[PDB]
Amino acid sequence: DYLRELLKLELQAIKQYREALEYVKLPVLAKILEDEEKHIEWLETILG
Amino acid sequence: DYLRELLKLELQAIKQYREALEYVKLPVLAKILEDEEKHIEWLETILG
Ligand SMILES: [Mn+2]
Ligand SMILES: [Mn+2]
Ligand SMILES: [Mn+2]
Repeated sequence: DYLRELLKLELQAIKQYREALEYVKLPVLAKILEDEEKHIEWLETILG
Repeated sequence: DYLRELLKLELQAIKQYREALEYVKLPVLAKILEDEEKHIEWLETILG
């Protein structure tokens, strides 16, 4: 369950960073989004 | 305000990931934690 909570937080965050990126095109937001996409891939892998 | 909000989501993730690491000790969690700490630094730069 702690694992599903983490995936929920990453999906939660990916949605907000996308909205931020839409509002202002600061490249560092895209860079963070690439990291978060990796985090989601890793948590999905831990969940099998 | 929207940036402060992303910063808070990173603080929340750092707390949860640290707790998860404390319990299952998977290396990949430590990698994610390193990234989130970087995200915090980047956002703090943008902010005050
Ligand atoms: Mn929003
Ligand atoms: Mn993350
Ligand atoms: Mn992050």
